[PDB]
Amino acid sequence: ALQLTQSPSSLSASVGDRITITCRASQGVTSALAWYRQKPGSPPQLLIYDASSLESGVPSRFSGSGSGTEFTLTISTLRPEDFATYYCQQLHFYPHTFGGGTRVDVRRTVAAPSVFIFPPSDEQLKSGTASVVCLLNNFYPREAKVQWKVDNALQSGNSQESVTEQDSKDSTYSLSSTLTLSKADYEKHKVYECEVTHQGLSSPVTKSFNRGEC
Amino acid sequence: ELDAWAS
Amino acid sequence: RITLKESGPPLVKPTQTLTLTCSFSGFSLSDFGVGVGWIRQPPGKALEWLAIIYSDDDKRYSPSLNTRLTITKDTSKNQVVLVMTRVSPVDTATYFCAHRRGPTTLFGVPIARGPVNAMDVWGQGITVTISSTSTKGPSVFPLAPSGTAALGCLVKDYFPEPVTVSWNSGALTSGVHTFPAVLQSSGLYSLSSVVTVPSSSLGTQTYTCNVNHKPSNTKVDKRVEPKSC
Repeated sequence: ALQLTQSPSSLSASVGDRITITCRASQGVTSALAWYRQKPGSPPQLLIYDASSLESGVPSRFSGSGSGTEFTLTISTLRPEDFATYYCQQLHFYPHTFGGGTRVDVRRTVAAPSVFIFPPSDEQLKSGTASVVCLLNNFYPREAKVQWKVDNALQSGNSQESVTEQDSKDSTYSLSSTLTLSKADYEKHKVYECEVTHQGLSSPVTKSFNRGEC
Repeated sequence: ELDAWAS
Repeated sequence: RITLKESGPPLVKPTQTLTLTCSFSGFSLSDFGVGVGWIRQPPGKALEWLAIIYSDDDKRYSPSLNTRLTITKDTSKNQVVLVMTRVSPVDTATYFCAHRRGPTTLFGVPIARGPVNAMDVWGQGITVTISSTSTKGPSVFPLAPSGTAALGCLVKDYFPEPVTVSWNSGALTSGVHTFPAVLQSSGLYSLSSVVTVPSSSLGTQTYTCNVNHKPSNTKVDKRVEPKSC
């Protein structure tokens, strides 16, 4: 169906900056487009309707323009409450559609993650399951990629990860990834590796250990 | 199709 | 002053039918061109449009979910209901209902359709989790390794949310990171809580994670230390 692509998906900014976010529709939607700001733990709030109209009670620093296939939302002077996620919505065609959102967070200096790998505890192994976790601590920007490897085989579909909200002190993020295997499979392999890619690392950092090695 | 208010 | 609020069951099992109610005030659904729509948001994901219903009772649905959705309005109770059938884990999300303005009118004549281009007022959203799981306390396992050293606790296989985690009965807060839980395919949640400390204090200070899962009356204190005695 019709597609709405927001750009950029993620954006670093500081209080006082002027930012603009774009939304492009795969087909013309005339001016039937709205912008919303969503703070964590709250519902989206309408900022701009009908492409450029300023919603009542919305601060003047917000404005939007464009028509057809290109739209932009701009915040003239960013304030602390603008750090949040923004969405555009098209209402010209059914079904109505939202964009993938664009995250706006507090900018700070690039910082590579400190990486740590944890083997499964013998306590867990006795219950029949093995969880291997990888920690990426205090890094920035948010985008990071974790790649699990077992005896050099790239793992796929057996890990899950979570990211903390931006730290209000150092403005960094932390990420936890858990590779889950049954005890039998765990025991049939030797080298468990967590490979990490991040803008702050000139090259991928790899942390690993050999099972049973003591 | 078109939205309720389209055209 | 328009306000909307979603109500429904916080937990539902796969294959079952989910019925969500949007109760609103400050507007009438029988007012001209007005509409009420439903939008969902899976944890950490983007907003997804579900359906909308108007005053004249015209209904529209997401093509992707069309067969499992029904939306109706009860004008007299100021409510709009959304029924989703055969739910599955992928339907776990926060569901929001929202108001859609009708065209501006002048002495009964619509003169501006501009305000219809948005969902202007939203409900707070209702969180719905879809799992077959029953209440179950977590299993806590140590996380070690170990100048910056890291240690933690893996709070695995519990249901439902939430679970609280603190360190050293609340005395340790610096360098602590309790990650949001992830819902496993098994239907149980799992989360890690770690802490970063100077590689020196490990030999001196002790680290204990205090885990509390009220739903099942499970409290655990697990002292974590660099392995090998």
